[PDB]
Parts: sequence; C-alpha cells; structure tokens
Amino acid sequence: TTLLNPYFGEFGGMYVPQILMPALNQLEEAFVSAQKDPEFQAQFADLLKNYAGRPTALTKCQNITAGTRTTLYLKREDLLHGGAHKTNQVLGQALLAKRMGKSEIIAETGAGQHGVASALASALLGLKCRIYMGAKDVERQSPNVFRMRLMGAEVIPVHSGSATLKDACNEALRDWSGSYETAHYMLGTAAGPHPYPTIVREFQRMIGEETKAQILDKEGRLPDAVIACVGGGSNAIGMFADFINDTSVGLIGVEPGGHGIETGEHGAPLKHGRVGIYFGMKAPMMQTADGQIEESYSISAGLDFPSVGPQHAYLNSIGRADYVSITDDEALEAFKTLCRHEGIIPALESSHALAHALKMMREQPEKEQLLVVNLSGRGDKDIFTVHDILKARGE
Amino acid sequence: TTLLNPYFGEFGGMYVPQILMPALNQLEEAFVSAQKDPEFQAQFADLLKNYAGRPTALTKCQNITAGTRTTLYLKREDLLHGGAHKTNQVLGQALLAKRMGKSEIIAETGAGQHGVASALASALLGLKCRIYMGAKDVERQSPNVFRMRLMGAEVIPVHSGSATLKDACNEALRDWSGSYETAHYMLGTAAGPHPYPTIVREFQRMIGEETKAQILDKEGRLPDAVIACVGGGSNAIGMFADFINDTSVGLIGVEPGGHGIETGEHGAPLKHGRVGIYFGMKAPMMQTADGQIEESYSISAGLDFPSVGPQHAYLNSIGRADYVSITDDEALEAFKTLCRHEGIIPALESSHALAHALKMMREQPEKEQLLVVNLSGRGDKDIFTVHDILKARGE
Amino acid sequence: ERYENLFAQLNDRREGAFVPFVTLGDPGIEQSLKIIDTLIDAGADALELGVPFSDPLADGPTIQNANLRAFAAGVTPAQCFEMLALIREKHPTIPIGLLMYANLVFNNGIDAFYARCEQVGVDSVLVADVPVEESAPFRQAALRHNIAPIFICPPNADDDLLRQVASYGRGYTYLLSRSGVTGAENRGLHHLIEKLKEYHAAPALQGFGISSPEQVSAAVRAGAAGAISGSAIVKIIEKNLASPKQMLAELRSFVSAMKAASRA
Amino acid sequence: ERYENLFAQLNDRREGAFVPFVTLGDPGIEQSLKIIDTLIDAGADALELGVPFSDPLADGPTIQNANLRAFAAGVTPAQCFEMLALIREKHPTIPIGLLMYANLVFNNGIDAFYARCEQVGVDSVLVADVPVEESAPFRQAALRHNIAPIFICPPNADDDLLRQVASYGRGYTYLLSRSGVTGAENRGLHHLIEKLKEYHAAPALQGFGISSPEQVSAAVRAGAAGAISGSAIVKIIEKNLASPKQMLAELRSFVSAMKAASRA
Ligand SMILES: O=P(O)(O)OCCNS(=O)(=O)c1ccc(OC(F)(F)F)cc1
Ligand SMILES: O=P(O)(O)OCCNS(=O)(=O)c1ccc(OC(F)(F)F)cc1
Ligand SMILES: C=C(/N=C/c1c(COP(=O)(O)O)cnc(C)c1O)C(=O)O
Ligand SMILES: C=C(/N=C/c1c(COP(=O)(O)O)cnc(C)c1O)C(=O)O
Ligand SMILES: [Cs+]
Ligand SMILES: [Cs+]
Ligand SMILES: [Cs+]
Ligand SMILES: [Cs+]
Ligand SMILES: [Cs+]
Ligand SMILES: [Cs+]
Repeated sequence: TTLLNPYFGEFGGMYVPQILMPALNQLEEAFVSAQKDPEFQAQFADLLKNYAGRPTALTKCQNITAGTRTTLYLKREDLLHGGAHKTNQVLGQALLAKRMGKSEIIAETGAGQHGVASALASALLGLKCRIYMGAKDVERQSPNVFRMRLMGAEVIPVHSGSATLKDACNEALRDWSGSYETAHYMLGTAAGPHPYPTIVREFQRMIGEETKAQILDKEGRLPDAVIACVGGGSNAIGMFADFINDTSVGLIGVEPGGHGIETGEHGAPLKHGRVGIYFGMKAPMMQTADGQIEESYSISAGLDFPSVGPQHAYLNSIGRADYVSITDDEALEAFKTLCRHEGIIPALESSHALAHALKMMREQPEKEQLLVVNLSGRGDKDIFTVHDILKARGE
Repeated sequence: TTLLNPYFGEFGGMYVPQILMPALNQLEEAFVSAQKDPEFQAQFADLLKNYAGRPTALTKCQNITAGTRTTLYLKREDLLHGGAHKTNQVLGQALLAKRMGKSEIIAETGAGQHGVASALASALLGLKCRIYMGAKDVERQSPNVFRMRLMGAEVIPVHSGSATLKDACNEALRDWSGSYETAHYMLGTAAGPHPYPTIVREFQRMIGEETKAQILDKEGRLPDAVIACVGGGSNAIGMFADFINDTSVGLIGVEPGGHGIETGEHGAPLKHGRVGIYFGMKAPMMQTADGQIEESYSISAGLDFPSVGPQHAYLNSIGRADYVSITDDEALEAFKTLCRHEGIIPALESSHALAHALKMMREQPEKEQLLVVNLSGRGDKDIFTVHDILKARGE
Repeated sequence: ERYENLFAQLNDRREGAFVPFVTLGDPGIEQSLKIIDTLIDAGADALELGVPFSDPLADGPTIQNANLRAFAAGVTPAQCFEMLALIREKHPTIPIGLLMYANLVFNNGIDAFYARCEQVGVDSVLVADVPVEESAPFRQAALRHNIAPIFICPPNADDDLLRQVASYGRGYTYLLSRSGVTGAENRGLHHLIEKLKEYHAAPALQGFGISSPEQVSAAVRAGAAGAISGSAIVKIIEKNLASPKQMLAELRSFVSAMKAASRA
Repeated sequence: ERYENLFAQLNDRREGAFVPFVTLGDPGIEQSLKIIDTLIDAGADALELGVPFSDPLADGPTIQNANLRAFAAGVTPAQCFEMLALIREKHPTIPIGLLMYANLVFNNGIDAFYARCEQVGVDSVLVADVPVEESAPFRQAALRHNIAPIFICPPNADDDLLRQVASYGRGYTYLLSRSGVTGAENRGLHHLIEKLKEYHAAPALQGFGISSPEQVSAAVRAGAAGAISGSAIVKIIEKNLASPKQMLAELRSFVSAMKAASRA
C-alpha cells in the first residue's frame, strides 16, 4: 500500500527485500508531507537560490551552429554549486533525511558528482556521509574523490563486479538494508525502487521549469526539442518533466553507445536491453540470455550503468520521448568542440547530449529548429581522462 | 597626456618603455568610449548574465559562526563560469580588444584562473590566445593548465626568476612590446600601467554592487566590513569600489603572509615593502636594499606577487582601507573549515580572506559584526596541493 | 506435501528443523553434489539452495563469493535444474527450497520458471527481492505448480504484514533474525512467532547470522520450528577448497552438531 | 660636454659613431673591465653600459643572461659605480652612458643617483621604463648634475613626441629600429631623422637589432649620427666564457669591423 503510484505503465515498483519496505513507505510519507509544507518548500528554495546558485543560465551558442538553421541553447547546470545538476535533488533529500530524524547518509556515485553533492549537503546540514564508488571510477574521476574527502565524507572503493556504478549501487543498498534505522539512502538518479524515481523527478524539475521560462523570454516560444543524456535518468527527467504536457516539444534522451552498440560495450538498455527486475525496479536492462545482469560500458562514468529509470522506459513505450545513443568518439568530439568554440568545458556525460544535438544540426543543416541541450555538468573531473586519450591519438 | 587620472595619490602612473605608450593611450580611449556606449554595455551585461552566470549568490554561513556574535556572508564568485572572479573583467577586456580591431590576446597567469578566463573568452569571441605561466605554477595549479589547453590556448611555461607570477608578467609585457599592433595584453589584476588599474576596477565593480544590493535585501543595512584577499588587487577593488563612499563600511584587504612575515617569505608589500617602480607602476614592492625586486612567496599562486595595485596603496595611505596578512597555515585551516562545515571548497587565495574573517570572529566572539568575505574562486585547482600537504602532516 | 510431512514428523518427535544453505555448483557441480549429499547424511532436515546470480543484493561477502566460485565453474540456471533433478532422484522426501533473485524467475516467464521447479521436484521458492506487495504473479504461479512461495517476516513486522505473510505463504515462514544481509559474523522473537501461529502461518524457520548450535537451540526454545544456516556452512567450503575430503568431514561435524542442537 | 665634443669631431671627419653596449660586471668585474678596454681600443666611439637589474623588461634573453651572469658574480650597483670611476680615470673623453631601469634610479632618491653619476664621470643616463610622460623628476635631476637624459624616438613617433624628445633630451637621441625588446636575432627611418634635425634634437643613434656592419653603414647613410649594438657584443662574451683571450680577440675583430662601417 502506497500514497503514490509506484509504476509508470509496466515499469517501476518496489522490488526490494521485505526488510526495506517500511523505510520506503516512511520516505514516501515524508515526501508527500514535505511537498505540501510551505516551510519545507521555503527552506529548499533558499538553499537552491542562495547556496547552490539557482536559477542557472541559459546560454545561446554563438559559434557552433554557424551556417545552419539550428538555434542551440545550453541549460547551464554546470554552473550549479558542486558542478552538476546532482546538487538540486541532494539538497531536497538531505532536508527529507533531517525531517525523518536521520543523521547519516549513504550514497553511491560513478562520476563523483552525486558523491560531491552528497558530501557538500552533509557538511552544510550536519549529516555523516559515506559514499560507495567503483574502484575504476575512483581512478578515472579522481578529482571528485579528493573533493568528497576534503569535505569529510567517507569514500569506500568497490572492487567487485565491474567496479563501476552498478557495483557501488549494490553496496549502498546492501549497507542500507542493515542501517536504515539511522541512515538515509540518498539515491542519486531517477531509478531504483519507489518512491525514488518520483522524488528525484520532483526535486529536479526546476531544470525544465526554468528552461521553459527562459526560452519563452528569449525566443517567445517553446523549444522544438530538449535533449539530455540518460544514465539512470535524473537530469533528463528534470529537463523533460515540465514539457511532458507540451505535446509539440520533442523530448530526446541520449544513452551511451560506448564503443558501439554492435560491440555490446555500451550502456543503452532502453533501446537495446530488455525488461528485467534489478536495483529495486522493473525496467529495461542489459542482461544475458539467462537473466544475469550484464556489465555496461561508457567512457563516461556517470552513464556507465546497465539499466534506466522507469519513467523513461514508460515515456519511450508510449512514444512521448525518443531515445538515441552516442558513442565514446562522438562524445569526445562534442567535448572538444564546446571547449574550443564556446569556451565551456562540459562533463563527458553532458557531451553525449551535445553530440546528438550537433548531429541533428549537421545531418539536416537547413532544417529550422530551436534546440535546448541540458548541460548537466562541468568537465573538470574529466580533463585528465580526456587529455590521456587525445595524447594517445596524436592531437 | 591622458583622458583619465593615471595616479591614485602618489601611486600608479605609466612606467613603460616609450614604444608602448600609444597602445596604452589607445586602450584608454577605447575604454572611455565603451563606457558611454549603450551597445557595448548591453553586450557586456548579456555575457555576464547569460554566459558567466551573474549575479552570483550571497551565502550566509550556517555553521562556522556558531556561538559568536558574527554574521558572515560569502560573495560567491566561485560560482562564476571559469571558477573565479577573473572571468568578469576578461569578458569586458575581450570586448575592448575586438573594439580596437585586435585578433590576438596575451595574458599572464599564476593560479591559472585568469588564464582559464582568457582562454574561454578567446574561444567564445574568436581571438587567438597565448598565456604565460611560471613553471612552478604550471605544476602546483596543473588542473588549470589542462583546462586552458583544451580550450585551444597556447600555454607558455616561464622558467626564469622565481618561475611564478611576476616572471609570467615580465614575459607577457616583453611579448606585448613587440606584438601590440595585433595583440591586446589582457592584464589580469588591478595593477600595471594606467589604464589597467582603472579598467580592471570598473569591470569588476559589479561584485560590490551586487553585494550591497544583496546585503540590503537580507539584512536591511550595510556590512560592518567587507574582506578580500589581495594579490594584484582585482577581486578586492571589485568588492571595495561601491563601498568606498559608504564611510561606515570597513574595507579589509588580506595579503599573503607565506611562511610568516618575519621569514621574508611572503607576498605582503603593501604593509612590509616600500614604494618602487616596476611592472609599469609606482607602487609598494618587495625589494632589496639596492632596489632589486625581491621574489615573493605564498602557498597560493594567485597571491604570489611582490607588488600590489596602486589604488590599494592609496586607500591604505589615507586610512580608508586596512590591510592585514594571513600565513599559509592560517589559510589552510580556513580552507579545511569551509570544506567541512559549509560544503564549499574555496580557492587557497580566497582562503586567506576567510581566515582573517574567522580571526575577527574568534578573537572577539561577543563583538556584534556583520561581515562579507569575497569568495573569489573555487578550490578545484588546489585540491592536489592541499592533499599532498595534509598527507605530509598526518591528517 | 514435503514440508507438511516434515514438520508433522518433527513435531511428533518434539524436534526442530536444521536447514543448511549452499550455493548450487559451488565450487563445482560434482563437488557441490557431494557437499549436498554430505549435508543430508549428516542430518539436514531440509535444504535451501541458491541459484548463482550476478548481483545478489541480500547477500554478504561470504555468499557473494560462493556465487562467484560457481560462475568461475561455469554454472548456469540450466545446470542448476539438472543438479536439482539428480538430488531429488536420490532423496525423495527431503524438502528442497530455492533461493532466487527476481530476475532469474522473471527472465523468460514466471510461469515457466515455476513449471520447471515442479518438474525437477522443488518444494519451495523464496524470491529475495520480491516483497509481499509485489508478490501476486509469483505466488500465483508458485501455487499453480504446487510450489510453496516463501515470505519473510522481518523483526519489525506490523500486524498487516503478519496477516499477509500468514495468508500468502506456504511450506514455511522465513523468520528474519535481524536487518542487514547474510553473514556469519553478524549475529541476530516470541511475539512474532506467537502471532504467526495465531494466524495459522506456515511453521517458522529463523535465518540470518545463525552459525552456532546455541543459536539453533535458542530458536527452537523460543518456539520456532527450526533454523537456517548459510554463511557458516559456506565458510567451511571456502576454507577447504584445496582439501575436498577435509571439507566434507568438517561439513559433517558442523551439520551434525547443529542438528543435535535442534533437539533441545 | 663629452657627447657634444664627440659628435663635432665625428662630423668634421664625416663619420658616424659606433657605440657598443655591455652589462657592467659580466662575466665578472675584472673581465668586464678588460672587455670594456678592448671595446675602446678596437674603436668604440662611446659606451652604453648596463647596471644589472633583477627584472629587465626591455631586454631579450641574450642581455637577460648577461644580467644573470653579473649577479652570479655578485655585482651590485655600488660595484658598478666603482667600475665606472676606474673606466673614466683611464679614458677621460669617451662618452659613457648608462642603461638604467627606473627602480634603480628611484630607489634611494633620484637626485642622489644622478649626483653619484656626476661624481664618477658618467655623461648620460637612459631610463628604459620611464617614458617622456613620466620623465620630469628624472630629466630635472639629470640636468642639475650635468648628466644628459636620453629619450627614445620609436618608429611610430607622432609629431608631439618628436618635439618633446627634441626639447627634453640631451647628448644623443635614441632612434629605435623596431618594436620589441633587445635582440640580435630580430633585425629592424629618414622621416624621423629629418624631423629630429628640424627640431634641433641631440644627434640620433639607431639601436635594437644592429648586429652587422651593413646595418651600421645603412644607419649612417640614412642620416643617423651612428648606431648602437648590444646583443651581438654580448653573444661573443657568452660564447667564449671558458676562453677569455679568444673572447677579447673576437670582440676586437667585431668592434673594428662595426666601426669601419660607420665611416661609410
Ligand atoms: O546464515 P546466513 O547469515 O548466511 O543466512 C543464510 C540465509 N540464506 S537463505 O537462503 O535462507 C536467504 C533467505 C532470504 C534472503 O533474503 C531475503 F531475506 F531478503 F529474502 C537471503 C538468503
Ligand atoms: O643590439 P640590441 O638588440 O641588444 O640592442 C641594444 C640596446 N641596448 S641599450 O643600452 O642601448 C638599450 C636602450 C633602450 C632600451 O629600452 C628602451 F628602449 F625601452 F629604452 C634597452 C636597451
Ligand atoms: C552517476 C553519477 N553522475 C551521473 C551524471 C549524469 C547521468 O546521470 P542522470 O541520468 O541521473 O542525470 C549526467 N551528467 C552528469 C554531470 C552526471 O554526473 C554520479 O555523479 O554519481
Ligand atoms: C593571479 C591569478 N589569480 C589570482 C586570484 C586572486 C588574487 O588576484 P587579485 O588580487 O587580482 O584578485 C584571488 N582569487 C583567485 C581565485 C585568484 O585566481 C591568476 O589566476 O592568474
Ligand atoms: Cs544558426
Ligand atoms: Cs544507462
Ligand atoms: Cs541508460
Ligand atoms: Cs552567529
Ligand atoms: Cs601580493
Ligand atoms: Cs599584495
């Protein structure tokens, strides 16, 4: 029994060990209470404005659309405190944790941006934070490990499995199943068991709300499409949510194609996996013929995850949103292009969204289209990875 | 002959080789023209808002003033695109460069934040950028070297002298003296020959303007004091300028004390040097008995400079602003304190200002005072330096 | 009716059940079959058997590593069902329960999974990451194929949950000793036991952190029908990988001692 | 009146001046004095001498490194004035000009600096980072102590600058060959020369990038009173640090050839 619908069509649910159901119900009740609480909303708004720096800019590209009929705006979540959109909903969930009388935080992280967000919110709001991170990600996103630890968070490398995001997720959930009486599990994406896909959407939806207001101010109309990368789905559903009922606005989500879909080394379950049950949810996943969960791959740690949030699977199934993929090399080209022609260093995650927008433009350069890309994070965490690659390719 | 006064009392002037005077006069005329040009001001404003992300937040500290009668706000220049206040005036000077028909940029950098700003503005506005950086700084601020180069700037290590900021300055000026017909020298601080101290102040003064509006909104009165670190002087004069005629508002500038003033290993010429002529200006400097320019020292590359902008020397001389120093260890403690108790990772430069504010509070904890610290940058560039230090100290 | 018959026999002897858990195919198919025959010969009243799964979220490191050993030996669910057929062919009455994760059941059809269970002679299935709230198609398929669906009673179960578990479950009720995941190193209630009896629930087996005879005796004295031990058993396997005969001897001693404690 | 007398003598012989630059104390005090005596013996008409400064902003790497060598030998401005006294004691009529950076002049009093210049017998001072716009206390102190203040005429000098340089300067006018900093590797105007003469400026010496006899001849043929060469000279010092006698021989050959070219 729940207050809110745990499903998006066939997808979603609460597929966790029985021991954790009361924690999930408690979280749902606290969220529903907080959403109607003017004092909670005021506190959340104040943190977003005066601490995190909202609203974020909407930047018109000056150079990369030259010679085409594409107008491109970037929603600048890279300018948020912490360096990514992750900070929005962590501030909200941290307030929920306090509301429920919890003093400890468990989080998982891949790119380290949710880890950094969790750590900074815990420092601000007086919570004890421990963060699981795959050992491969500890290496390729090292600047964020340093940032988390400087802010007093405990960072726990995970060496099992692929030593990436799904493995950090597993450990976080295992931890929570024994520590939920005192710890809140601050899940970092729009996935997992109900109520997390709903809470994460509602605490990220200011991205699309602001975007709509900003594009109406600057262009006097809605975008032809909004484009976002999709790991678990939080920055994309955050951008999408306020446009879902604007039927003329395209919603485009970009999964990581890794080395190419044909190689099987990717993170694109929505279009190339099949429905399964894992990480507390019924959702598309990368799985073997027998139903073992497959390891994903992406150059970007934040997209390196073998499933996807259930609301995206639903929006796809009814045709309201379209999903595509972008390979490592396509993302790297977009990264370089934004650096050199707009002076913005994007996260490699965000570079997948930008790459698809550039493709929409280049493939049909006389097509009139007004596009917004969600620039979900800055690329400081990625600059050593990208440098090593370019060097090992001449450049 | 100039349009504007090149001096602040005894300090300032245009002490450059004769060859460079027409370039300085041209720059002055272009600035005066641009300041009365509504189209220029609109373009500058648009970049500041929609590209750089102004206005920046004013954050009330929740935790670090507990148990005292100090109220502390941080002006969040760390949230500006690029990660520091440097971006403000680079956007303005880049527009001036274009206005003068220049297609090339020369810059010097120490912390690498002015370098990053110069590089991103050049990428955006279509300029060819070369950046001089001391070889010591190339090492201790390496993340910014990677960022500059990814954005297509040429970064030139300088091995002469102390291999830090003053040596990068020297090389930039030497370059300009031969390339001024096609290159604009984008000086990164409120120092050097007229008109740069004036231009840099006018293109940074939005910091104090915003601060005043924000503190009036939140507290209904002006601050008791505003506090900023001082390298060459740009973030401090940017914060100070709009308060200079508000006589009740204290202006406090914080020079780097390095290993301690008594060691001679510091960067605090305003209070511990004496007037000299160097880098195009008459200003306080660290110099030997014979008048050789001394090498400075600070743990923070952005403050590691043996002189100071002339307007600060003037404000000091008439008693309108007070200047103090903060040692390496004091700055490091402030860095750690902000990380762990407010969830903000500050630049080591900015940590000097914060350290002095914390001292004002701790020394007189029952003194009622409303303080603003200019948080001039974020500390991502510093996290590897700080980590290495803490490790080499237990921690 | 294998659980029903077992518990009736145990009740007439005033006895509790001891039920070991192992992972099927750990450390290899042949050695796993010998391990299981040893458990039974040493006095196991029933078995709980894991099918290796890539991401076992209710398991701690000991059983995580059991799954990995089985995968290193190339064990698949198909091979597990082959093993199950062989075990049942040898041992006609011992209740066999499977520990499953949802995706392995859901994968290519829930009904088809439980049908395969019935054909090889499995008696119960516990799906670890399906709470009662999501259980309808699983328990329906289970009952259609004469399989007992097993449900969990956690230490802080409210009355509604107690009533649901009593009504939906068959075979036995899993009485959770504590929160957390499986693990010997982490050791773990009369009110729950009495309430389950009041609501005519299947007999309760206590599990999680039971690694000593004293804990088994305590479970039965508190009124539980018996106890389950997994990690303690698996540790003996892990410790003796290079010494297969010593492995079986230590397994036999441990299982015999745990079973003796169930008579308290 | 040493410049006035020199240029009158050169004019009566229909001759241009050749004026070498070196850094005082490079590579050591004693070798520097021998270098300077060799320059004079080889035909130098006047000297331009640098006082080592920590941050010479108008100088390229060759003369930067000359300053560093002098500092490695422990050379101070006090020691430079000792050297100057010795040079003047040997050579009573040759014009001696100093290349100074502002802080060394300003340091402990502008007037006191020019007073020290007068006492040792210096004839001119060129302060490289003081433009005419900032020059008042410098040229006033210079004239009070019978020192010629030297000013720069850059290639793109406007008429106002030409008039100012003509009026303020004494001794000679420095005619800059090009923009940039000092350097042999970077080679560098009749209108400026004619205008300076029209305004009765001190006679023009062309400097920056003059490293060949051909350039000296070209300077004089264009109407300049002579030419200055620094980096070319200093390179010969740098090249022969381990061979002091070969150094002086190569210095002598070069200076003699450059002086010969001034007769064109
Ligand atoms: O002795 P331990 O600590 O290893 O515990 C052994 C348990 N093995 S099991 O098959 O009964 C078992 C039962 C339930 C489980 O998860 C659930 F409770 F969420 F459903 C996991 C394993
Ligand atoms: O032959 P080069 O290229 O080494 O040039 C030699 C010049 N040596 S100097 O003393 O006359 C000399 C003259 C003027 C200088 O700077 C100023 F023009 F800004 F004033 C610097 C050096
Ligand atoms: C998984 C992580 N990051 C994901 C991420 C993503 C993808 O996650 P979502 O689909 O939940 O937005 C996009 N952009 C940035 C900057 C990101 O850091 C993490 O930081 O833990
Ligand atoms: C010198 C540099 N930085 C100086 C700096 C300073 C000191 O320079 P000003 O005194 O000009 O603000 C303060 N804060 C930050 C973040 C800085 O990066 C540079 O980035 O080149
Ligand atoms: Cs366009
Ligand atoms: Cs994904
Ligand atoms: Cs995905
Ligand atoms: Cs306070
Ligand atoms: Cs300084
Ligand atoms: Cs200073």
